[PDB]
Amino acid sequence: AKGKRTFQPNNRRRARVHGFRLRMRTRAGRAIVANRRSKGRRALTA
Amino acid sequence: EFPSATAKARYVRVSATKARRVIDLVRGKSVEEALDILRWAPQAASEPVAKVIASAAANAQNNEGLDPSTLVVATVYADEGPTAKRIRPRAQGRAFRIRKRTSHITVIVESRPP
Amino acid sequence: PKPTKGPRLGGSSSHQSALLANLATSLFEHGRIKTTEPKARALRPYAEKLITHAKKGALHNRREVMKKIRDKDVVHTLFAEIGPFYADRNGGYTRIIKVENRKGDNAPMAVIELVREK
Amino acid sequence: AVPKRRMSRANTRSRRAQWKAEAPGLVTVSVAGQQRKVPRRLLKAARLGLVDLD
RNA sequence: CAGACCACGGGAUUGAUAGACCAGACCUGGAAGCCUAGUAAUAGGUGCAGGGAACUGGCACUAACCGGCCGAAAACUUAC
RNA sequence: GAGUGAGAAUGCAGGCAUGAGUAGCGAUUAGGCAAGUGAGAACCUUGCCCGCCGAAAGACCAAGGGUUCCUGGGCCAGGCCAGUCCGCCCAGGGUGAGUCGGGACCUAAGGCGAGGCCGACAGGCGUAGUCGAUGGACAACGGGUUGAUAUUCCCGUACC
RNA sequence: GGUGAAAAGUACCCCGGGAGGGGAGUGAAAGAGUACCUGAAACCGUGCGCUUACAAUCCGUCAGAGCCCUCGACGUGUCG
Ligand SMILES: [Mg+2]
Ligand SMILES: [Mg+2]
Ligand SMILES: [Mg+2]
Ligand SMILES: [Mg+2]
Ligand SMILES: [Mg+2]
Ligand SMILES: [Mg+2]
Ligand SMILES: [Mg+2]
Ligand SMILES: [Mg+2]
Ligand SMILES: [Mg+2]
Ligand SMILES: [Mg+2]
Ligand SMILES: [Mg+2]
Ligand SMILES: [Mg+2]
Ligand SMILES: [Mg+2]
Ligand SMILES: [Mg+2]
Ligand SMILES: [Mg+2]
Ligand SMILES: [Mg+2]
Ligand SMILES: [Mg+2]
Ligand SMILES: [Mg+2]
Ligand SMILES: [Mg+2]
Ligand SMILES: [Mg+2]
Ligand SMILES: [Mg+2]
Ligand SMILES: [Mg+2]
Ligand SMILES: [Mg+2]
Ligand SMILES: [Mg+2]
Ligand SMILES: [Mg+2]
Ligand SMILES: [Mg+2]
Ligand SMILES: [Mg+2]
Ligand SMILES: [Mg+2]
Ligand SMILES: [Mg+2]
Ligand SMILES: [Mg+2]
Ligand SMILES: [Mg+2]
Ligand SMILES: [Mg+2]
Ligand SMILES: [Mg+2]
Ligand SMILES: [Mg+2]
Ligand SMILES: [Mg+2]
Ligand SMILES: [Mg+2]
Ligand SMILES: [Mg+2]
Ligand SMILES: [Mg+2]
Ligand SMILES: [Mg+2]
Ligand SMILES: [Mg+2]
Ligand SMILES: [Mg+2]
Ligand SMILES: [Mg+2]
Ligand SMILES: [Mg+2]
Ligand SMILES: [Mg+2]
Ligand SMILES: [Mg+2]
Ligand SMILES: [Mg+2]
Repeated sequence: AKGKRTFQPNNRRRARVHGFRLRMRTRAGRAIVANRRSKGRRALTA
Repeated sequence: EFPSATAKARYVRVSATKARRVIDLVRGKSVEEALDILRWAPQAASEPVAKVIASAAANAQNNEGLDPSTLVVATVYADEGPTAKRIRPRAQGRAFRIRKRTSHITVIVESRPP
Repeated sequence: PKPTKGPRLGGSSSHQSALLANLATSLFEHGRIKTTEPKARALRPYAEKLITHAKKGALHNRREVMKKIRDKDVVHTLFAEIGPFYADRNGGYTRIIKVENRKGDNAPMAVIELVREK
Repeated sequence: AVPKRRMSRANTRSRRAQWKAEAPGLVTVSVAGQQRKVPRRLLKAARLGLVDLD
């Protein structure tokens, strides 16, 4: 009777895996942020 | 020809084919007979159509100024109206469509001789 | 009296029994109730046999009706008013009259009352 | 099973025809000195004032 | 006791069609209250008791109504 | 001079039929009556019954949600029916801490990591450090109050 | 995406709980009513005309009785 779906929300973990600071510390993340800014997203990152 | 009065009810939240099923009961009858038939008929679509008939009678009361008792429901019909579309979710991720249908009931009554 | 022939009235056998008991309690309390037509047709004989118990005055009959009804104010009013009221009527204490259909499910409605002529 | 062919207008209208209603048979009663029409089923209940003649 | 609905069959006050009521057949098995015996659980009496649906017969007490809708005819020819 | 001609590409979009007024209307609890409200009530309000849960189908939280909470109003859409009702729509209101749960205290796994070493470059690891609770340290209890908060407000008595 | 030139966006009255309409007004127009230029087809009705319930129909085509409408003529109903 297992019915556990894949998405389990957690605000802190979502921040520490997808957040602004983690996107910035690396190089591909800064690329992603610049790309999203150029596209026009109102939300660059989690 | 005979003097006539009209009444229209649009965007009534009743399927056209479910309005016609009680419209077919009262076509070509005296207004009072039609109102009685609708008042004792056990289908909900009677509530709109009855009102429409009564409305038409009042017009002949108040705009043609003609005799209440000579009125006959000469023409009555139900046109389709706009349909809203909704979704009912079904088994295994299917999503089926639902139509919320409407109607326009039109009545013309005439003041025929006795 | 004779059982229900088809499926029992309240959805099961035990619900029909309690349903009848509540309907009879309300009928004896108010003297007139409005319910659905099949419920009224089932309540007529069941209520009339309780009235027959109340017509004949013994502790044994009072015990039978308390067995079936479970409301002591209604038992008192049975044996104090309704039993004596029908001392000269031989059966047929009730009256079912059909009334206008319901609106939500278009259920055929009816009214049961107690006869007040003799 | 599933319909093999789309069904024709004659055959559609043939059994859409059976989905009709019948008008109740009315009789006359006198309440408050004025005449009204009610089903013969509700005749008594109108005669002792338990149906609401609007 | 006819039946998915419909149909079918019976009755509808000039009436026993169904319910109630009274009685019977039947089923269970000896009600409650009282009295009594025994410390008691319990047993005996009152007493084939009490309860009770379908079956039968009585009985208009209750409903079958101060009711609506349908529904009846060209003629012609020859023989007679 | 051509974005120049459609009936087929299990073609693309939109609108609409057929099935069809058909299946279904989402558990294993079950509702009834009297009264009220209202244009309208099986479903709303009140009473009296009946029933179901009761190591829960009760009480309180974390995570997650985000105003759904309270009051007044509403009834077009939503509610698998109707709705006067609603977790729905609208407006206003509502969350009060020295002691509760965190930070200003401490660290674990781990993360990042001054200088650093390694690596053609991009980078990889990492020292000192500095973060990081799911743990350690650290002082408040009973009663009352609002339509909506309560070891928070108030009352009584405390502690750091 | 498109009311109209301009909101002049339907005062007031009537039926309806409202929604919707009917008069009255605005307008060149309301076959422009804030569901709004034009408003095709699919699809859905209503009214009338002819036909259809002994009949095996790729649903047409060719021949064709009867009925209905219309245009001429003579006339006054029958040809063309
Ligand atoms: Mg599994
Ligand atoms: Mg009605
Ligand atoms: Mg799913
Ligand atoms: Mg689908
Ligand atoms: Mg049985
Ligand atoms: Mg069965
Ligand atoms: Mg059922
Ligand atoms: Mg049981
Ligand atoms: Mg018969
Ligand atoms: Mg007997
Ligand atoms: Mg005994
Ligand atoms: Mg008998
Ligand atoms: Mg006739
Ligand atoms: Mg003939
Ligand atoms: Mg092209
Ligand atoms: Mg095409
Ligand atoms: Mg195609
Ligand atoms: Mg498509
Ligand atoms: Mg369809
Ligand atoms: Mg089918
Ligand atoms: Mg079926
Ligand atoms: Mg079904
Ligand atoms: Mg449900
Ligand atoms: Mg009520
Ligand atoms: Mg229990
Ligand atoms: Mg327990
Ligand atoms: Mg709980
Ligand atoms: Mg609320
Ligand atoms: Mg609504
Ligand atoms: Mg709804
Ligand atoms: Mg409210
Ligand atoms: Mg609310
Ligand atoms: Mg302090
Ligand atoms: Mg470390
Ligand atoms: Mg460095
Ligand atoms: Mg490192
Ligand atoms: Mg820290
Ligand atoms: Mg902790
Ligand atoms: Mg609270
Ligand atoms: Mg407190
Ligand atoms: Mg003008
Ligand atoms: Mg124009
Ligand atoms: Mg449009
Ligand atoms: Mg247009
Ligand atoms: Mg033929
Ligand atoms: Mg052949």
